[PDB]
Amino acid sequence: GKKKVVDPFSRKDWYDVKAPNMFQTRQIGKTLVNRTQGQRIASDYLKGRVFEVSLADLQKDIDPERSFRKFRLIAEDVQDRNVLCNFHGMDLTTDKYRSMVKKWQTLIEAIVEAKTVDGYLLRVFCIGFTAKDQQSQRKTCYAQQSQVRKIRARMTDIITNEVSGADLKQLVNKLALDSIAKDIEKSCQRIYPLHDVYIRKVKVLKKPRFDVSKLLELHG
Amino acid sequence: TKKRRNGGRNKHNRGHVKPVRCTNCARCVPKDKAIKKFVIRNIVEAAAVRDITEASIWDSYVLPKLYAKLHYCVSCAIHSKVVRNRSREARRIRTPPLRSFPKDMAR
Amino acid sequence: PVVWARVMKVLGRTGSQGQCTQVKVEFLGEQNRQIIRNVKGPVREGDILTLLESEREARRLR
Amino acid sequence: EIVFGVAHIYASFNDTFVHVTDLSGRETIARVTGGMKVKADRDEASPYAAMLAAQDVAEKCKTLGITALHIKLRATGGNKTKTPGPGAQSALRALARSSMKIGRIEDVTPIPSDSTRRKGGRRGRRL
Amino acid sequence: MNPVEHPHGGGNHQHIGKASTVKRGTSAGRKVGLIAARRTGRIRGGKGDS
RNA sequence: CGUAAGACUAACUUAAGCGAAAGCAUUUGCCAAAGAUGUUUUCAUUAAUCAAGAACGAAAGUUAGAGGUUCGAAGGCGAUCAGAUACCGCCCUAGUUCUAACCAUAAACGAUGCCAGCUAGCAAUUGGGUGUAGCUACUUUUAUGGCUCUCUCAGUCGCUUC
Repeated sequence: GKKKVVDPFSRKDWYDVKAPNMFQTRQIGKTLVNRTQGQRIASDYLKGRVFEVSLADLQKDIDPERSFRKFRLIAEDVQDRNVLCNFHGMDLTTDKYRSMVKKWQTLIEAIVEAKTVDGYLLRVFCIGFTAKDQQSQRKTCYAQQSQVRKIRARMTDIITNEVSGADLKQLVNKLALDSIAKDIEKSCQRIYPLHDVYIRKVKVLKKPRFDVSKLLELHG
Repeated sequence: TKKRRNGGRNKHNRGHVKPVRCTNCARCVPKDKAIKKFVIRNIVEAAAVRDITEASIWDSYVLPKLYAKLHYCVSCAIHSKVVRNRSREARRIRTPPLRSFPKDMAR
Repeated sequence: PVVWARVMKVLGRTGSQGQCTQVKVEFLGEQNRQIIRNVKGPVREGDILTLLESEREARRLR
Repeated sequence: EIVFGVAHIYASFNDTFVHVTDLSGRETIARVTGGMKVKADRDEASPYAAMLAAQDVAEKCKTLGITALHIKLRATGGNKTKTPGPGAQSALRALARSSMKIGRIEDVTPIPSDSTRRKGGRRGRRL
Repeated sequence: MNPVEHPHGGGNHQHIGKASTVKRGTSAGRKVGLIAARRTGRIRGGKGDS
């Protein structure tokens, strides 16, 4: 017994999404939700919103050179017309991952799991390559498949020292610097001279609790 | 008679090797007996690019590229003219030529 | 509508001989945005046509 | 002054879905695809149907007033063609010429880590 | 059996004579054969429910 | 945005590698085995090849369970066509999947049996060894790692003509 008349956008209120105290700027963009009712509350048709946004759009480089690093935010709470959009992961753009795979080199992966001091059980994807040291006219520079398993050992122990690392206010600030990618690089060059290391994916498969006492210093 | 010393390609020290699927044909032809095209393409033709860089808010926004690999049936790559009917002395040439142009197949 | 259209080059008779000799049309307000049309009709340099649609590009130049 | 949409161009063969949404994609504006404009079953692929039915969305996103937006090209590859069709970015020159501020262009077709089995059967598409 | 002792019993030739799928609330001593059967025949298909 | 299920392991992927052959690709652990290189180790002809006989043997097919997404012979429809039990298009069944058995065939091909000696160029690479203060990452240079050319084994590819 609804029978909406005409222009259902007329009953739709615009809500501007926000950002936490993680790095920088607050407002990111606006979304639009239906009007509140006793069956269709606007405050709970809205916390299942995952919001997709880059990082160089949010670290505010006017010349965006970190523009290959999307990281999603999950809308979590509705407050003061502007939803809060807590952290949901750290992806990476399609045409940066797909643009680094030219054959003649070695892809090494490390799909690792660890959780912080607070139980955001996140899964990290350390992706590297091998680099032809110049003066070599060979076209391959391929690894030794136990050289691969020795650095894949080394990529899984440092980032599981970083992740158990005073929950995301430290951790996303590390990948906003790529501070693991400058220490996953200089450590493994005792094993092999490694190419561009891209962390490429973070899922946040588990979320501990809502509990806004831990959100007010994170958003305020 | 044996028309090629390769036969298809690369079947040495394997016995038998995995097949992939054709693109236009959707066959099931070997991975090594396959016309492969690692196609890199600009998304926006590079002739309507000035229409898009007008609307770019940022530093003219250098454009991403399209990446794919075109596994081809042999009878459906001759048909789409990736390869054609070489001469019996030109049959033997593999690496030449690149040697054509600037970036092809985009256009 | 009567949107201006000056020419740059006349080509081979594509369109499988409708003598559809294509062209790279130049406009007035700019000199760089201007781009291909595939016209019908014999063209000398300096044909100041006026075209309806400035959105068709017909990207099969030969 | 930056409000953002997402165009979601599903640039398939024999259709084109110019279906802009809000930023999270749960809320859709102006569902216009290339099929709802011409009806002859075989010019739905054409770049002219992607020409007019892309800036056909550009008026109806100005009913709510979203200046800037993002693009998401889709191919439609799963176990399938994995590259956008004919009327792919003719629906991109349609948008930027129609007074829009377009910065983000991304190929968000996803690609499998290997396909289940595709249609056709080992010698597929004879004739 | 004989037509006294069963719905299916009875004929000269030995047959059910009427449908063996009966309604749910058909209420004994009629509820014989297939009790409220959603479908019959051999399954040619995969309907494990997982 | 999800939850769930079964499959398949892309791109990296090569004129690379392993394996008796059929075959083999997500990490990680554990298990047993293999070539090769190295070796002023050990034994001392133990080796070569093979009727009969044994072990393995793609796919399909068969049994008996567990599964049952995708695909899909058969079947059922729609076109095309003079005809169309076909090609093309739709839902699909046996099958593909896993287990425990059977079967023993493939263009199972390099249409080329195995061990052995000889006979040539040229370039690449897989693996191991050894001189390059050749470079080179930095605990300080060194120890290593990466490559560089220079050798060297077993080769495998490639091309040129006896």
